[PDB]
This record gives sequence, structure tokens and C-alpha cells, in this order.
Amino acid sequence: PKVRDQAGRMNYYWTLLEPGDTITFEATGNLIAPWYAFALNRGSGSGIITSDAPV
Amino acid sequence: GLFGAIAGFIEGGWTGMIDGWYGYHHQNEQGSGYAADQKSTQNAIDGITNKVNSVIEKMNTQFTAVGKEFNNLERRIENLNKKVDDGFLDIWTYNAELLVLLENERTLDFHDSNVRNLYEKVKSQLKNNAKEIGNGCFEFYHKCDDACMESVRNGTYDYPKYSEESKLNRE
Ligand SMILES: *[C@@H]1O[C@H](CO)[C@@H](O)[C@H](O)[C@H]1NC(C)=O
Repeated sequence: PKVRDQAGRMNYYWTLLEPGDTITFEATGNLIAPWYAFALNRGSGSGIITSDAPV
Repeated sequence: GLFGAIAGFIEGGWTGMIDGWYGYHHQNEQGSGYAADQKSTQNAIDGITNKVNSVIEKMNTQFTAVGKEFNNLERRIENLNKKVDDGFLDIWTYNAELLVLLENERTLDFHDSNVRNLYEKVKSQLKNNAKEIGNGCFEFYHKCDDACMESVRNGTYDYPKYSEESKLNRE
């Protein structure tokens, strides 16, 4: 069935590319290509909360 | 109380002694007044402060620690998480309430002990140079001026000096 007017579906995928490594995309169709990506600095012991209180 | 003094044979406290937890009220020819017993009061303050500090000190901080999220095929692990959080909540709530109960009892009992021991301390200095009323008070069989009173308060009372005079008024 249709969701938001579309009977099609798109699946979303992600990966963390380590420094110095290479990622390769090959396709003969159906690829939703990366346009922008994000270089990340990692840190521990946090998480996500839900609140309507003002920051 | 366990030691029978506070709310015991000494029915009540003294709103007139503002400068210490324990101490003395005297009346003699020179005048009348309260004076805190500094040593026992300070020992009790240090002890109780150490108790409170020790309760708070043992809670090594919780470093950044958070809730976990789960998808719709992860109900079992979500529930494991909930079991853990709830279980810890049961343990810490029971322990905190019960610990506070028991330690409160101990603190009150500690005060009762300190009062009884101060009373018996004075009693053992004075012996039969005074008669015990029973309400925490001692009545001298000899004249006891301000210097004498202070000697009583700091544990330097001179029993032989006043013994003969005491013996004279007692008989
Ligand atoms: C206690 O008081 C008496 C009487 O004033 C005095 O002689 C004595 O030096 C005092 N003792 C202390 C512990 O200072």
C-alpha cells in the first residue's frame, strides 16, 4: 500500500568509514546516492532524552 | 530512650542554652546562669558530622549514565533493561529508607548516652558533697561560688577542700 502517496519504498543504510579507508559504490539502478556526509569525533556515555522543557 | 536520660528521668530540654548541645544551669549567691559543656558538645558535633558526611561520601558519583532505546523486535532486551532499572530502584529505595530509619534511632540514642554519661561524670566528681535531686540536678551541702562551679564544669572540682564543710551541713 501507499504511504504518503507512494507505493514504492526506499530503504536507508549507513556506515562509519574509518580514516584512510575507501568506500565504493557501484550501481546499474535504484541507488539513492550520498550527496553530503559527516566526519565524526567519538565520545562516551551519553544518550537521548525526550523533553519539552526549554534549553 | 535506651539510656534513660533524654525524655527519661530528665523530662525536658533547655531552650535557654543556645550555645551548645549539652551543658549546665547553676544558681548560687553570685547569680544564675547557663553554660554549655564544650567538650561533649563538640565531640558529638564532630561524630554526627562524620556520620552524615560518611553517608553522603559513599555515593561515588554516577558518571554520565543514560536510558537505552529499542526497536519493535527488541521487546525482550527492553524488558531486561526495565527489569534492571526497576530492580536497582527497589534495592536503593528499601536500603535508603531502612538505613535512614536505623541511623536516626542510633543518633537519638547517641545523644541519650552522651547526656547520661555527662550526668554520671558530674555525679562521680561530686559524690556525697551534694545530694541528687533526680531531675539531673545536684544540690551542694557546701557553698559553691562561680569559680567552684566552673571547677565542677571542667572536671577540676576539689572534693577534699569542701568535704569537711559538706560533712558539717549534711549532718
Ligand atoms: C577549671 O576551673 C577552675 C576554677 O576556675 C580552674 O582553677 C581550672 O584551671 C580550670 N581547669 C581547666 C580545664 O581550665
